[PDB]
Amino acid sequence: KQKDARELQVQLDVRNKEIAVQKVKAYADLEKAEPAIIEAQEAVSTIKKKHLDEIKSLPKPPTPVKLAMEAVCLMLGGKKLEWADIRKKIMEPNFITSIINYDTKKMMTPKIREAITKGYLEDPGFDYETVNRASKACGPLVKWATAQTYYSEILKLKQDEIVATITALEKSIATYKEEYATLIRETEQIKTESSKVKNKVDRSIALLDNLNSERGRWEQ
Repeated sequence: KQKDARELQVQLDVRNKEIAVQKVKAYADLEKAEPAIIEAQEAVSTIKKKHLDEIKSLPKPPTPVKLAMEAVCLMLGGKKLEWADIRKKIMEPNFITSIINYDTKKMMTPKIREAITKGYLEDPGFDYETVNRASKACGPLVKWATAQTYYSEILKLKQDEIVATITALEKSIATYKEEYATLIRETEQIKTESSKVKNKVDRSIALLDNLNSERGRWEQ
């Protein structure tokens, strides 16, 4: 149960590593199907550097750009918002790619979700047409953001029994080797005395045998 059965955690584990590659995978396929995201993620790719560059150098961008840029880098885990800061992240050696690869499951429901929508999505100056005019770059982003936040909003009791079987058999075996001390220690005091009784038998053989000898002489 510890070498043949206990090994099941390697057989019943074929799920934690196999079926796991099915969890994230399954949501990935149906993620690139509901137009919404695709429709935008395709416009996020076709973005000239002529646009993303000028914005990077901009010192004080117009609100319609500030919001668009703040919302995107914010969803990437960047709780930051200060322009001076989010500016650098605009041309990081992974940012432009960190968009289309946005895991639609990292859309933190508590804040990230209810924030991007109540903090940008529904803003008088955060509309598709409005932003696009300020820059054809940060423009498609609101089309991607309104695709992520808007979309995502529409998406263990058997193995633990192995800890009850593996443990009951590991603990049980833990008392069987401790019981050996009950037989070896028991025999410990046995071998010491079983030996002494032998000392007498041997030593007595002399006194008794030697007497049959001496008695033979005295009698004669």
